[PDB]
Amino acid sequence: VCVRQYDLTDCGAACLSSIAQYYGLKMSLAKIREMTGTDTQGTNAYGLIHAAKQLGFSAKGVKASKEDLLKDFRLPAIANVIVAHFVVIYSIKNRIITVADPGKGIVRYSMDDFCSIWTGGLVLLEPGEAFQKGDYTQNMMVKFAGFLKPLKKTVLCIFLASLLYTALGIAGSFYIKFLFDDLIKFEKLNDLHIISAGFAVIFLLQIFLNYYRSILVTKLGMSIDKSIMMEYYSHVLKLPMNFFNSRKVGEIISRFMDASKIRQAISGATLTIMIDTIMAVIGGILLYIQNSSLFFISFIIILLYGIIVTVFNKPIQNANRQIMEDNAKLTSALVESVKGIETIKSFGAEEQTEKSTRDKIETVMKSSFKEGMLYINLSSLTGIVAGLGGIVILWAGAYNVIKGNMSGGQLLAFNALLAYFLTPVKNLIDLQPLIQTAVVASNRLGEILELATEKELREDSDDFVISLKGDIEFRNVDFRYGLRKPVLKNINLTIPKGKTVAIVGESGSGKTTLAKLLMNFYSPEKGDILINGHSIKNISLELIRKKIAFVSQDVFIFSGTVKENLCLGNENVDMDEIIKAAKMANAHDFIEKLPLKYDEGQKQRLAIARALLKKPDILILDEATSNLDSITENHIKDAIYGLEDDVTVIIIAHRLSTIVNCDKIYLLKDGEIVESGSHTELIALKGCYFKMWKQTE
Amino acid sequence: VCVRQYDLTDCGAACLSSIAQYYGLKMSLAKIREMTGTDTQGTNAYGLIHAAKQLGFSAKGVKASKEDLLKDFRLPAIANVIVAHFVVIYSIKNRIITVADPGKGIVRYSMDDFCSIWTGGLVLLEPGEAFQKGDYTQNMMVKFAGFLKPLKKTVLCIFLASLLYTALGIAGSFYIKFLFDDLIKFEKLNDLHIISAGFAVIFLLQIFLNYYRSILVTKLGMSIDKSIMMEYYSHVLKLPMNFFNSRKVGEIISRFMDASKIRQAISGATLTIMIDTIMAVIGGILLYIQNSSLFFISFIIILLYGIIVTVFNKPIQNANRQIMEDNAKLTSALVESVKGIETIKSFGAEEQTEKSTRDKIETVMKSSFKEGMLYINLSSLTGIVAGLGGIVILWAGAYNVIKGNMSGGQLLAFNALLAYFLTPVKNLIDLQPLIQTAVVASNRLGEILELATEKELREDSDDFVISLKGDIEFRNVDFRYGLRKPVLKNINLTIPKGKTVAIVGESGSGKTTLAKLLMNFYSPEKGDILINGHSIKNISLELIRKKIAFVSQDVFIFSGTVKENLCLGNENVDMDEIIKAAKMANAHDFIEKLPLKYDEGQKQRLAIARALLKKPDILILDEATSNLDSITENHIKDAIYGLEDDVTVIIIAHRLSTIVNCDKIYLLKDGEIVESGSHTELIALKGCYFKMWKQTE
Ligand SMILES: Nc1ncnc2c1ncn2[C@@H]1O[C@H](COP(=O)(O)OP(=O)(O)O)[C@@H](O)[C@H]1O
Ligand SMILES: Nc1ncnc2c1ncn2[C@@H]1O[C@H](COP(=O)(O)OP(=O)(O)O)[C@@H](O)[C@H]1O
Ligand SMILES: [Mg+2]
Ligand SMILES: [Mg+2]
Repeated sequence: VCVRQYDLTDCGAACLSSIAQYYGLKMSLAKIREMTGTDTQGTNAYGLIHAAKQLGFSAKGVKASKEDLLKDFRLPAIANVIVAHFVVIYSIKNRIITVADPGKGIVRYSMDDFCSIWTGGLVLLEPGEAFQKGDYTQNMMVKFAGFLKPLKKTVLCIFLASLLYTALGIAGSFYIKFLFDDLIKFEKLNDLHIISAGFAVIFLLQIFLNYYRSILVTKLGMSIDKSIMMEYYSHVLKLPMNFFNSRKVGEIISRFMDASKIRQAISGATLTIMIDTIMAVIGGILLYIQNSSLFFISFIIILLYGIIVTVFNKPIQNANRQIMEDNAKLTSALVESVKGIETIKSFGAEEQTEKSTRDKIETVMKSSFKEGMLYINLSSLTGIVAGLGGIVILWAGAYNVIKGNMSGGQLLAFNALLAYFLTPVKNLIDLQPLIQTAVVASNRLGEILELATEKELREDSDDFVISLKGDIEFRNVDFRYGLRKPVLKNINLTIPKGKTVAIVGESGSGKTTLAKLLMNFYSPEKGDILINGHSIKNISLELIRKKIAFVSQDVFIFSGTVKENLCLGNENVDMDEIIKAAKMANAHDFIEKLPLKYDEGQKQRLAIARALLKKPDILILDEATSNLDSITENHIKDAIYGLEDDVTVIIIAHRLSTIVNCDKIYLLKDGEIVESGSHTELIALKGCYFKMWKQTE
Repeated sequence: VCVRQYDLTDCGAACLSSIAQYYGLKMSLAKIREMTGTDTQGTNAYGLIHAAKQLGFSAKGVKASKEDLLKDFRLPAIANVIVAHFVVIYSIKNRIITVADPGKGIVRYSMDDFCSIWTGGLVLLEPGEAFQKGDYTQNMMVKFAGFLKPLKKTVLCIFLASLLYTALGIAGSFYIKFLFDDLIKFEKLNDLHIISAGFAVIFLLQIFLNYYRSILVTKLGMSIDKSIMMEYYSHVLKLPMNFFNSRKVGEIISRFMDASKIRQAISGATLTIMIDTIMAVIGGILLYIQNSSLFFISFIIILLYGIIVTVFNKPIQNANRQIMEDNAKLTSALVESVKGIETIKSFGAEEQTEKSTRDKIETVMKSSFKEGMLYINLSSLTGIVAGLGGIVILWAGAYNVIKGNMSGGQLLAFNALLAYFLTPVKNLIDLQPLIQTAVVASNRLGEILELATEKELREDSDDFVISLKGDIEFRNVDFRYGLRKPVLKNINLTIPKGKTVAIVGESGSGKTTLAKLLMNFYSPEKGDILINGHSIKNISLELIRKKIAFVSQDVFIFSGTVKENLCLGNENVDMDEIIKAAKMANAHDFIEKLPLKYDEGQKQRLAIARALLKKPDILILDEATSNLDSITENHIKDAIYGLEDDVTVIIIAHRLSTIVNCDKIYLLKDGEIVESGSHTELIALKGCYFKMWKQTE
């Protein structure tokens, strides 16, 4: 078993899923990727072992060389290679090895190239006692096909239109039979004109029916695609924060074209399967009515066509993958050569780059020629089959007319019905490329939809609490981004109400993450956060996001009106508080100076303006005031100092001299606090804080 | 004139070129884009007026109002607009205006909407006395077709194959005529078998010829594509430095897809025009031999098909452009929403973003349904034409058979030849959305090809200058990045030969820019650079880059072997030189530790190792020792202090305390040196240097 990887960072998750499927436990790849703690850089070593231990495998890690591979080990094992890429071995045969990488699939390698590419790192697994076999996944194609239930009247008006269109086409095919058998032979003119007019009318009706059906199909496809995309986006916006920072932007954006492929499947394949099977049944019945031998020839033709189509469909996909890889490599080389043009030019080495790029463009050409050869061979074989079958059908029809089994224009009518019967069947046959990528996209999109949401991850919510008014107590708290190095170790503190507090430290100390946990982004793996005697996990999640304002060092303004920006989370406000906050946060003058009306420093002041407009109980500013001018600095200082309604205010800063006038100062050096107290006490109490104060002046 | 913009940042150049073409002066768009001084941020009014004045126009800039638009003045003018875009107005008629924008084309606007979008800035253009007209452009389709001149045996080996394929198909299309006219009527069996076998053999020969022709066509296309892309890349890697920093990477990479489109034009259109012309001439002659009225009916059918194809081809292109724009807007919205999820989650506004995304998705769906309706109308009209024409042809053939003008199977033979004649003409008609998208791509790719490179812009080389050792003189020099504000104003320096020099200053002063001018990158418009008594512009450019080493503020390392990255310029280097270069800048221990032996701090030390491997006359390094620790700092400092062979060394730093022991220290404060001298001499003379030293300690 070799499960194809969906992205470029889930190689280890794919390998672990393959091992689990081999051992009889099939589960969603998204759940495994979340369990391995995979980040944008991938799971280095520890994620696979931890996830296997959680799943019941007796995981272990060992560094082995070519000598260890000779003796023995368990057949399912993950081997680290350097081509964020892991490869799983399966067996050791006579001087050959087999590997099923997510990138390519089940392939075979020799020992020498293996040790050339396989890094000594090795992971061994073995199922434990708690390894109950099961199938913890759902057929996603059925789930997305369930979207057709509301659209059960547009589908019906499409099936009936298809039935009537095919009936009209079959009825109109017999024009050539009526021409030669009765009209031409007996020299009828008025009947000729009447019958020709009738068949023209039939064809016009056919065209109008096709127009109606195409309009309905387009509308249904658009509706289904929009529904799937909106569902995916609405579920994405609800996912926890550990889902976003562990994935790239493109990793989340690709699911829109995945949904487009899903629509291409459901709108097209589901309808055309029934349409083509019923039309093919009608066509085969009619062909058998006309003549049995010619129908058998047609059946042989279509069987050969299908066999050839699939047989050449597989390597065409392989060659397309190869040419895509080569084109990606060439584009990367071009990017590297263009974005570093300065050093290339200031060496006289332009001639070398031309040869280096030619050696890759030639590789791209030689990899495209393989796909061209496959396409040419497939087209030649299909053309041979179709043309020779048509010629043989004409031959057999002529022979049968000679023997008087049929009569003249019956052969031409059979040719028309042959086209009308072979086109639907070949359209049904050449659907495997569409349905395969459709299933791939459906699984890829439905993996995310099974992820737990923020609201349901909460254990419970309190009712009688209305505000976060209470001392902020921090017991022994531990936090680590995924399975990486720890950041929070033994941080213990107490923030009183209504008193401004400044936390100061250097870059990388773990202050922004502390603010993150302060407002329920991520969770502390150890300890608890107490507010007014109540834990942060036992209160309403939406309440925390409503009574806590947060302004970071990377603030931004969305591409929209300023009124929306200042009321991003609030929908019912009046302009009085908006104007007050604009004056309060030193932003009304900026907007008035700006053209029009209320319809990096500017972005920052807008950020504190909206944060204060939120009117919270806790107001957090991490690296915000340092990007303003001195006049704005002191204005913001005295403005945030004179805040009513007993609002707790926290400023995290990297410059000591910027903020001086708080009641209590916290300092964090290496994932922990060393000193805590007022600036007057901090100067008297000799410590690291005094050293940084001296070095900063 | 509304010539399309080939880049997203060259709108102003496009309007200027449109004005010039409307006034009778046509020239390449790349020449105007480099002439206007267009940058990555786009052009402004000053660039437009400067370029127009240099071209001979009496350009001017003025700010107008709504009432000014009502007044009569020079109608052809460029009007600024913020969506910062540029649109040229052509006429202001009675309560209506006419404009032409490169983004869309030529459109009309209303006074209210224009005044809402049009910025007050306005540029007026008028030809001067010396405005001799000209056409400084080449028909670049012919130049790219000239790539077929050496490959003329393959073309002659494809035309003959096409002729033989045509003859075989035409001969084999008479099988149905032979069946019904004589064979079926007279009840011949052995003759039937023989004739059918002969026609099957003819068809097999046709298939083999098609296979051979396809192979040849694929090979020809691959060769043409490779040659064109190689020529374009080799020309690009020679252009001056101002070309790369005035463009985006994608704006230089998309030319490869442009070359692919060019190949699709040359390989497909040029061959198929002749092939289908001969095929259609023969088919039409044969049809006229069979019957005249049916041939006229076929001609009318193909005329209707062509008319419909063009008439619906234009708005299909318009709708495709609109839907592409809507998709770009939607994906930008998704990216900006998903890369700023922190504030969205900590504001409670998950629902609002869903509403905005759904609105944009609905807009995209509507813009896609427009094109769907266009396609459906085109397909329905084409199907009506084809089917009704086939029915009419059958009707007319039956009537002719009744009237004794033709006979039976001749009508079926006419149908076969009718297909064989209509398919080529209806495939040549479908060539319209190939030539347009090929000519635009050819112009876009080939405007670059005529840009003058570094070598031709050089004034004159020298013969007796072999070494750059000597005094470096910087007379009063001016330097502006294109047409922006000046940076280099009055920098006059004297660097003694073989003496280490340190240059210090603030960020954005122009230290790296000065280093760039030193290596002949760009050119000072006023002033000169003197090397040991000789101007820099009088030396061969290959000599300067071969004798000056650069260590930039951000060295990049191209993927590959470290031996190749150290021998980037010279391909003939011994091992011991590499060893001593690695030992020259603390590189041997790091490289020997890596896998095998020789195949940010590490990369930058690698860059310095390469720099001393260049064994130059002048060695310039900026921000080269900052990332290394104090041990490596002092080691490299003592290593570079005691250099031999009279090597001039310039070290540019922003930290004053990093470098102390250079002979002379230069300070860059604001486009001017405030003092020059040794460390001890400059501190005694109170000034800027002492102030910054005291403020940094
Ligand atoms: N998305 C992430 N993935 C992995 N590690 C992270 C991520 N974000 C932050 N970290 C790590 O956690 C630490 C958090 O420190 P931070 O709070 O940013 O310090 P400061 O507040 O002084 O900037 C950083 O040192 C960083 O290495
Ligand atoms: N590649 C470039 N293209 C155009 N302008 C530039 C470029 N690099 C720098 N500049 C401009 O030149 C000025 C001087 O920058 P400089 O002192 O060279 O920066 P640094 O020393 O950090 O390289 C800057 O204000 C900047 O706007
Ligand atoms: Mg931070
Ligand atoms: Mg610099």
